[PDB]
Amino acid sequence: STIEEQAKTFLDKFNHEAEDLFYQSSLASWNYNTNITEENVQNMNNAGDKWSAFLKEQSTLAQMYPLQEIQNLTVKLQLQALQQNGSSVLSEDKSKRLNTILNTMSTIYSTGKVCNPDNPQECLLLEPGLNEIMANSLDYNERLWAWESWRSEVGKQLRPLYEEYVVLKNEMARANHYEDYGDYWRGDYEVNGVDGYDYSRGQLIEDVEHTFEEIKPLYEHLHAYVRAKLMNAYPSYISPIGCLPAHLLGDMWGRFWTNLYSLTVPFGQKPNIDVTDAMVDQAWDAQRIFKEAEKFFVSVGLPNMTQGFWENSMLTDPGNVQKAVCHPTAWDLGKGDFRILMCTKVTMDDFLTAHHEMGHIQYDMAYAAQPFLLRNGANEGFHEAVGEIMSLSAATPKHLKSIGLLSPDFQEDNETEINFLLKQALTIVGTLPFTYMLEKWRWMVFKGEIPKDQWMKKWWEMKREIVGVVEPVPHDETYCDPASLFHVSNDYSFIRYYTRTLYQFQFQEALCQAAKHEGPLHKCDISNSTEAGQKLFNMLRLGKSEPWTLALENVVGAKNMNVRPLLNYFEPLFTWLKDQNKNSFVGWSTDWSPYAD
Amino acid sequence: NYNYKYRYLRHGKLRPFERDISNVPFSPDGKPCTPPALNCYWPLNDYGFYTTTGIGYQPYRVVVLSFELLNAPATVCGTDLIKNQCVNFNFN
Repeated sequence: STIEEQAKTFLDKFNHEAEDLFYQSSLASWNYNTNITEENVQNMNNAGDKWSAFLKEQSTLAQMYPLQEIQNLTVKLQLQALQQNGSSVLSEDKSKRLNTILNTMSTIYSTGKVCNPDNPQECLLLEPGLNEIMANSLDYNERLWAWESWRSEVGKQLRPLYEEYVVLKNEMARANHYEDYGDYWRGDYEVNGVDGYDYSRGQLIEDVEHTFEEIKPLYEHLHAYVRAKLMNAYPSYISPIGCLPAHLLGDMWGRFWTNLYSLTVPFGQKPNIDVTDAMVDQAWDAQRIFKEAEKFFVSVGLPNMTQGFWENSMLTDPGNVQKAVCHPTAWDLGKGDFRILMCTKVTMDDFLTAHHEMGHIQYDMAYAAQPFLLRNGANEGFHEAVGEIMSLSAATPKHLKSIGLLSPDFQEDNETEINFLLKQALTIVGTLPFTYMLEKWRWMVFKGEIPKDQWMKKWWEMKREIVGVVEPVPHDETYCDPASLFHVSNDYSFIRYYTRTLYQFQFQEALCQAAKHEGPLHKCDISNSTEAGQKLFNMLRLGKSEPWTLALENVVGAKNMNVRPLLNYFEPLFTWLKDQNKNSFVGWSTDWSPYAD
Repeated sequence: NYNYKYRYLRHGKLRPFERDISNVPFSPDGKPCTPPALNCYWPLNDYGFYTTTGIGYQPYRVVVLSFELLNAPATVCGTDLIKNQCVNFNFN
């Protein structure tokens, strides 16, 4: 009949053929990342190559239809996904060269190890070993050695690959009618044809800088506080007015700073909200942790998973006989087959991670009615946000107080209140200028605002100015520690965690409005209050058929990111920070350096 | 087990008890095709049963117990013995 109906007919042919193929592809990926065998690595991408040729095949077969003749937004947004030309639109030499550069970076970022300069037998890779030395070790030389050697073995090899990668990938993104590959990120946030809920691409840089300008004083006070407590931790190693060295920040770069909390604790003589030891001492296994998380998901109004989850998922690490990756990943294999792969230990971090990935699967089960490429987030930034909602609500003292942990005659006084505030605040506050700086850096490098012979120089100057982080030993352009970062070398964005961090507390204040919580946000447990889970479900199931501005306005009432709810979560803690930073310098200085002192 | 296929392309609904067997190349206004022609694909596809999947994607066998009413004498219709009591009958 009309072109709209045969667009629907052909697109339904596409999804109904695509579903079994994507199901076999995701099964290939599951049976690879649950038992690493050579049959699994060969058959993993074979059902992936079968799928990737199918998609560019049907992309070529769908573009012949008229894009600007379809009235329905719902199937024109289907056409926007299939008429996305992808990364195969180049010269066939440079497309495979870009794919091989990405794979070479992915190999040498993960296979790389550090070695003792006098002993070529003590060699250590990233996870474990270096994520354990960089977090809780107290030796200055050992943290600096692991820190610098992780940059000195692989980042020197990762620099020419990223050097070619930026030009090849921005050539692809310009071929796809974008400014750069950062603009390719922002084009996912772009929505078209909705008349009021739409999105321009420069708004992301605009609005990230908008909220960042008021993260700057909050982050400034908390950075001054954790600088003073690292002065309590590391004598004669950190200047009080200056920045912080990146080998003392808990992680390899400066992204997560929650590991500082054990040495940046406010009140060292109060019972900690972290109930990991209470989870071990009350004798839980992996199954009881996931059942308790499922109990909270029932408490907020959300159902259980499919039977395939509790039937087939790897809820426990099998060990040496069956090796498996131990990243907690929410697997969405298609055909309603929903799993979580996690080498589960008995930890409140693992309990909140059970909440996190079960919230990811909950997001998936909400969009289970959507068609195929619509079965994703509205943006890339609400998937991790919805995952983090149940972890933020399931970390409160009221929550763990009546879980069975954290004895229920516990005082909600301001001491342990500001303790739990500052524990979550090291995370939330340390992740924002690193994400701002990293995405601004990649927008600079992908657009071309940093010249390619000054990546590492402007990198650490942005760490010193924006993040307030010095490098302890100097860095020429032989390195590329951004290419020695995880989310950069493997062709991914990172601004979804920035948007996550804002819209998280937005959604949390909106759900605690639904929960009818009265004080500040941290005491709010949304368990037994189905209004919060229902208000989450008001946005949880629409997906990409409507814009993420619409799903954001359904819950918190806006079309844009905002610095207010995070600051309202930190505001009594901000009064506490003002109470604490009177005896330290408020700020950071880019002229300090632990190699130039 | 993809071997139970569903017919999903036909012009219009099925009639009372219509048993559609004929497999024709389908285009949404007739127009005799042969695949892989444009808007010319099959009216049949595979279910996609694996036991690993969700509950509604598991294979269920359905009998329809179809009623047609009294077009011939009684075909299917449907009281233990009592002893030493004044009972009523209807034997064979």
